[PDB]
Formats: sequence, structure tokens, C-alpha cells
Amino acid sequence: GYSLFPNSPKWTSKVVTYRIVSYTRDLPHITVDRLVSKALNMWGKEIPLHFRKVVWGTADIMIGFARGAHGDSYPFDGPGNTLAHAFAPGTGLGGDAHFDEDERWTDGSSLGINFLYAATHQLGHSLGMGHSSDPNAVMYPTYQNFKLSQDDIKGIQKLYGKRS
Amino acid sequence: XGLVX
Ligand SMILES: [Ca+2]
Ligand SMILES: [Ca+2]
Ligand SMILES: [Zn+2]
Ligand SMILES: [Zn+2]
Repeated sequence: GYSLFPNSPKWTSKVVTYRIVSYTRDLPHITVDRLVSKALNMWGKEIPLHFRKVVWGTADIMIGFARGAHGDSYPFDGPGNTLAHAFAPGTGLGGDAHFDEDERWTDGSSLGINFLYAATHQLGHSLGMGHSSDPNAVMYPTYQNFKLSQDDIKGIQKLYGKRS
Repeated sequence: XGLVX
């Protein structure tokens, strides 16, 4: 079923900050903001961790869109091939989630990669989830009405405990 | 893609 990262890195503070740093031409900025919140809350409702949004500076989880090389060691590669990537909890690059601007992204009303699904998968990595062997899992390794699977819930609660 | 660092 689920996996974590080696040595089970996790956020150990009660509050973790996040920032939407850069946007996509494909959607209104407000829509990206609302879908990012919804994705974080899918995972957050299950566990004792709280997320605080910031609008400037460095936050724990930096989220954004980029083309090509963008300051980490893993440049994007134009249309196709890698779509997005995210880093396990930790200082610096840890927690950050990046999306390739050279794809097409949608809120569900157009052609594109469904941004809510993709953000829920990437932010699973930002919280410490690896990939699952269960085809039903959001954390399965390969890509409109979804929720987290039982396997996704079991793994995140294994890592953080359950929310009371 | 999940990356380590
Ligand atoms: Ca970070
Ligand atoms: Ca690409
Ligand atoms: Zn990156
Ligand atoms: Zn992944």
C-alpha cells in the first residue's frame, strides 16, 4: 500500500506556513489559491497539523509554477515528460512543490491536467508521503470527483497520528 | 513525479 520517505521525515511544528509564489496563465490567480487550500485541507482534516497562508517572503512550503531551471537541482523540461515535483519535509527546499508551466492545467472546465488532483498528489509529498502500490490511491505513481483513498488516509495518519 | 534535500 502506502509508503513514506526513508527515515520518515515529517513536519514537527504545530503550524506550518505556505506561500503560492507564482501562478499560471491557464487560470485566474484566485482559482489557484482556492484549489491549493482545498488540496491542503484534504490531508489536514485527517491529522493534527495546521497550515497558515503567507503572501510574501519565504514560507515552509513554497508552491509555484516555473519553466525550465528554477533554482533547485531539478529543472523542468518543456512540454511533456515531467509535469511537477515536490520535496519531503525539511528545511530549505524541503516541503516545496513546483508545477511545469509548459503543460496545460485546468480547474475542470477546459482541456488540461486537473490541477486539484495534481496539487493533492504533490502536497502529499510535501507532507511526507511516498508512492503507493494501491491503484486507487492519490499517491499512486501515475496520473474530476475525487477524495483521498483509504490507503492515503492510513499512511498520513501513520505518520502524524489522527486528528481528534 | 517525490524528492529528497
Ligand atoms: Ca521549504
Ligand atoms: Ca514538462
Ligand atoms: Zn523544482
Ligand atoms: Zn509523486
